Amino acid sequence: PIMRVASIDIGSYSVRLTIAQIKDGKLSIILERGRITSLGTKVKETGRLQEDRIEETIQVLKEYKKLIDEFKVERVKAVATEAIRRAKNAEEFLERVKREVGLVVEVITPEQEGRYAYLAVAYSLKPEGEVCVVDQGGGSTEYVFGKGYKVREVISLPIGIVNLTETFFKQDPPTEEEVKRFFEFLEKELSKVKKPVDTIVGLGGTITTLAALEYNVYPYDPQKVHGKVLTYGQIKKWFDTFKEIPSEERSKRFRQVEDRRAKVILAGIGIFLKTLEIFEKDCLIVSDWGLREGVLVSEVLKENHS
Ligand SMILES: [Ca+2]
Ligand SMILES: [Cl-]
Ligand SMILES: [Cl-]
Ligand SMILES: [Cl-]
Repeated sequence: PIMRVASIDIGSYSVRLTIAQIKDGKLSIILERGRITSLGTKVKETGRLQEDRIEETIQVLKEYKKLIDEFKVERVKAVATEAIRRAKNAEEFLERVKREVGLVVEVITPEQEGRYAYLAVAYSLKPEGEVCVVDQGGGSTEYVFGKGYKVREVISLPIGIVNLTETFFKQDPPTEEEVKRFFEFLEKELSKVKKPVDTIVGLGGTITTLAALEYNVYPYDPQKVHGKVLTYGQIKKWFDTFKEIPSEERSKRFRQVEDRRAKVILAGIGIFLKTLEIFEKDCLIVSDWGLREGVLVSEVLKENHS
């Protein structure tokens, strides 16, 4: 019989709901919602989640729970990112969610996010041989190694593209020397995760935007992007293109680039370019699915155990 499953992901910017049906082993997404609640507001400065952001987040979660109830979702898993954990009143916020929404939200590590993203790829792409999933987003890039559905090792590198951009790219766009320093740093960090692999799979907003650009996909359509290959050469040419374009012009020239990602996209592209160089691989496969969908996969595997 068909079963419905759902995931909720609470980040520093948005709270997101994904509902899927599973029918003869096939997962199809049937509902998605997203609301920006900016839970990370002033956490760096005050060490705390702000009350107005908590209250809005609780109201969104109530609305998501109403949908889960009406849609008769049988399995629900809710997670929060380590950026929420950074806050000092996170535990008190999560207790309110238990009491007022009826939902447990698990604070998960970046490594665990990687483990879920890896499951998404295992299901949605079935990559062969020794696999490394490279998941860039939310302040980090995870490198998740395994074979089939089995994760062997996950390494999370805290090389967030906002920080890399601010650190290295003092000009907009950066000078050639700034680009050089950025790559020297990435060589230092990425050489530590290098392992022999058969297949690299790339995830996140940077790489799916790159795939849409390379393959002339507009508007964005996951069916046209998921499973596309990008070679080192293709990624290098996009890096070289964006390094010559001021950030404010990028979304004007290339419509698929979101305004809010336009400045940091170059750093993102560099992570993937240097990754391919260091791992000595000529290409990667793009996934449209990651954490949010991997939580759904995990729920299906749990249902089928025993
Ligand atoms: Ca990440
Ligand atoms: Cl960052
Ligand atoms: Cl990032
Ligand atoms: Cl991104």
